[PDB]
Amino acid sequence: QGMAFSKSEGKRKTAKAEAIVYKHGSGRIKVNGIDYQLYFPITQDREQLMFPFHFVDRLGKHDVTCTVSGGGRSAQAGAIRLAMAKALCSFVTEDEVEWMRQAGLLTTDPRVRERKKPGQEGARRKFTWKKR
Amino acid sequence: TEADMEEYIWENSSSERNILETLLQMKAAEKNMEINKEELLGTKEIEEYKKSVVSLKNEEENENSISQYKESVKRLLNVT
Amino acid sequence: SRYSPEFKDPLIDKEYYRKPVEELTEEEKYVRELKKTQLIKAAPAGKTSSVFEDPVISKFTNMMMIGGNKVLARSLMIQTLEAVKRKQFEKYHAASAEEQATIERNPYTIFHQALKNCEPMIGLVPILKGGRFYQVPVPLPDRRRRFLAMKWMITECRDKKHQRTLMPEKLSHKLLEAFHNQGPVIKRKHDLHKMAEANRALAHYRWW
Amino acid sequence: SLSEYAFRMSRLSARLFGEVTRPTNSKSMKVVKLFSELPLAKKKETYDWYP
Amino acid sequence: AISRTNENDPAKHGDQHEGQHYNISPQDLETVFPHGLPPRFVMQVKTFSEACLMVRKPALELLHYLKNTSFAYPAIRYLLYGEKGTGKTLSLCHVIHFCAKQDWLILHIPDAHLWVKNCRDLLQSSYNKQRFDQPLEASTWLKNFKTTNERFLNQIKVQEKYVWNKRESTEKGSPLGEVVEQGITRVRNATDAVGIVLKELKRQSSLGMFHLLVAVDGINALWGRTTLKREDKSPIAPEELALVHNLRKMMKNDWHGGAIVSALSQTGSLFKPRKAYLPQELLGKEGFDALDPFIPILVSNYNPKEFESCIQYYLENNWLQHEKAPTEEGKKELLFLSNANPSLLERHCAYL
Amino acid sequence: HYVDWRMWRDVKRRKMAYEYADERLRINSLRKNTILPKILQDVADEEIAALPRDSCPVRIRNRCVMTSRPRGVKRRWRLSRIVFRHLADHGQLSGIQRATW
Ligand SMILES: Nc1ncnc2c1ncn2[C@@H]1O[C@H](COP(=O)(O)OP(=O)(O)OP(=O)(O)O)[C@@H](O)[C@H]1O
Ligand SMILES: Nc1nc2c(ncn2[C@@H]2O[C@H](COP(=O)(O)OP(=O)(O)O)[C@@H](O)[C@H]2O)c(=O)[nH]1
Ligand SMILES: [Mg+2]
Ligand SMILES: [Mg+2]
Ligand SMILES: [Mg+2]
Repeated sequence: QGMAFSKSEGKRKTAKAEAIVYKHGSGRIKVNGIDYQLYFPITQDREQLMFPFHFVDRLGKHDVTCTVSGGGRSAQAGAIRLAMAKALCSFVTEDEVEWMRQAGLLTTDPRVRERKKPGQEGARRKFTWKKR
Repeated sequence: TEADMEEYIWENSSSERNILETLLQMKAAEKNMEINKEELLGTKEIEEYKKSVVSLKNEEENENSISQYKESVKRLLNVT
Repeated sequence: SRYSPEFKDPLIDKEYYRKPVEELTEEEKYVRELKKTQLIKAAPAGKTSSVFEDPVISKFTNMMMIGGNKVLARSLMIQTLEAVKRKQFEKYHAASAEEQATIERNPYTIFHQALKNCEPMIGLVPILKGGRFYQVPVPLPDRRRRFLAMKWMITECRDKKHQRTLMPEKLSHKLLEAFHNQGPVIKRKHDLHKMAEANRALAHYRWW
Repeated sequence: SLSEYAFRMSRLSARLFGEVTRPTNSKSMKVVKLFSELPLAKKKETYDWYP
Repeated sequence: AISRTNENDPAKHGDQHEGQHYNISPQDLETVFPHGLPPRFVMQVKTFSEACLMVRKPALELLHYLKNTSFAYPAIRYLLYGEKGTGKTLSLCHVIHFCAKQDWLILHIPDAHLWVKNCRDLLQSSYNKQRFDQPLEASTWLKNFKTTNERFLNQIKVQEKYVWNKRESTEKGSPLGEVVEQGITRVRNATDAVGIVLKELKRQSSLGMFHLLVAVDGINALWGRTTLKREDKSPIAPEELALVHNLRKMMKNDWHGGAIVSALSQTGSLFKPRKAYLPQELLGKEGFDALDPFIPILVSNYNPKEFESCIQYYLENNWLQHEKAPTEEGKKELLFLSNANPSLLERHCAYL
Repeated sequence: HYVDWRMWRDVKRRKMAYEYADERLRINSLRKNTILPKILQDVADEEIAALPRDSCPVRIRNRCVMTSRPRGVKRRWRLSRIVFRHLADHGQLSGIQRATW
């Protein structure tokens, strides 16, 4: 139909999101074909979706359609946040993009689960030590 | 039985029985003695209602399917 | 940490960036140019740019969280805030016009003021001298005062004295008491002050 | 918890595909499992375990 | 008073009033709504010291239908549906206020899910040994039914003789208040008193004595599953419960002289996913067949005008205490977090 | 020439169990059902119990084929953990490397 859009990708833990941000819209976000308040009942997840648009002061001006698979509810919201922010960079100014980067909105979070090592209870947790 | 059927057939269904009964009571309230099964179930309005019910029963229920069913029932029940 | 030392913490402040260049000083301008060349950490999943974001309440929610159940911890905090607001609204509606003026109905003002009232000005540190342990009066850092107020309030609500009372009701009751300079948490502050004033002669034991 | 039609269609499919046709409890179904596989002692891993 | 309307008569509400909050008098709250209102809305009435209801299109549409009801024709089943927290219950309450103020007899079931779960005392029915009585649920409803329709309880007179015990029996020609009082006083006879009340009202509405509104919220419970279990621990079925068996009969369109307004609700439903809201998804096959033909009415999230009036009503009452809530930036955040959902907006504004 | 007498006893058990597997399978089928009369099933109970003890498959032990170690054996290679590691650490097992991640 000739409507501008920008596809991007995001990643958080084991989640991976693909976001299509339309240049013009009403503020509608669809996650896996579902309205975001239904797909994300927890308020914290919806707050993460609002962080990219609020920071650039463009709430209600774009329509997003995203697909996220893998991970948990929080990881999926974090993955979608990254996908939306990177896609939205096309429509904001270069200076605004730099502010987004300096605000943490364009960095892939490398913090992933640490493996468990043999001879220990957890990644860092050790078995109870007995001096005697 | 109807439980075994994998495709909903409006004929000899509860919908057909229920709409027929409702229409017969409506005629009695108007004091009209035209109670012929065939005539009542041959009207175009019944055809719209049959189509809507079959769609709802055999295809994915969506908002559009419930709006079409709404308008079909409103015509048969003289609700405006 | 999975972040290299070069990575810098994100600054999630909308107003900072909008500040016109003319307002910026020469040193402030250098800070902006330097940040453009620096790697930045991904923003954590807690703090956002929302106007309704309060760091103190965010810290309090985290201090109440058990086993990573932030949903329950956040639920308790919002239930407490609504309880304080509803209780103050009842007190306001049942009060006279003159009294109604002095009744505070903002749950966030009450929460901040109640915690500030519970902050201890002075602390006690155990010190070993001559084989004996002495509690020596010491000045407390600003971070340690705020943490102590929050920890004392949470510990009081978690006490067994309260029987089958839900945390939103317990915490709202305690917060309103502290807002009026009353209750057990305030007594804990006064006890610390009175135990440090009594040990004022041991202040010289401190070497820093 | 099946209709007569469903029950008789299931019994026809079982006859078509070679499954048990008579009503058989889970205990007696072991006889089918016993004769559909080799006994553990008859598997080459077992009797040819050692060189 | 931008968010408020001065028309407090629910019979005079039209499209001009969409978005404006109309005040329900304290007297009506005690009489018309001893129990219908949602739990969190009841908190608001206590806190604000007033009950104000936004005039919305779902109710306006359903008030239009009820103003043009042909009392000769069989009663029409109106079903309010919509997503969780969209305002189905309070749309039903707005209509109940209309019919109550027009001297209709109100048969309001506040929540039908309560009749199919968490029952401590499930007694075997004496009238029919294969059915179960729910004394506590029946007695609770009977007291409220008495409160709302106290005016009519003397005029309506039973047309049969009902044997309660060997000793006691209600005689033909006595007022229906006696049947209600027996169930309330003697709680073992409450379930049967509800059955008789429903049986009498259905018969006597057709005779043209009064207009009967059957307002059942959470109707999808009637044709679902129960969490009530027998002594042997086998799952009981909704039909076996006497209260459900008797209420199902009220839902059929084999009587005239009134209307049957119902609302769906996934909240409190049994064995339904969180995001189920469409009629057939919640009613099921048996439920849809019982109500077909019915008129579905959609309830949606607030529209831009309605959302602004809701914030203005909260601001007028000083409910929004955060200093940034009155600002345009705060409102944008309020809108995004809820997406104009009435229930999410009320819950988020409750602690701001 | 087997590693030890214990391995030799397991070799004989695996052989006897193989010889009796069909007969044991047939008799067990008679017992493992509710169709046949209990009188017949009781005679089958005695018949399978009278078969030589070393025909019972549960008596077979998966010992290391190289050293006869009765525990710590990896079933895919039939080797004890000590012998498997000796071959793996010398690069003599195709495709097996030290795991680091
Ligand atoms: N017409 C209205 N006027 C005022 N407030 C309303 C109205 N409709 C909804 N609300 C607000 O939204 C809340 C939810 O309303 P309601 O209980 O009617 O929703 P519902 O769709 O029936 O919910 P559920 O799906 O859980 O049954 C109310 O408590 C109230 O705060
Ligand atoms: N105790 C008592 N209950 C009655 C009597 N008549 C009716 N009821 C109750 O009212 C309900 C409605 O009556 P009816 O239509 O006869 O019920 P049905 O026999 O179950 O179809 C019954 O299910 C009973 O619970 C009566 O004589 N005594
Ligand atoms: Mg651990
Ligand atoms: Mg509802
Ligand atoms: Mg063994």
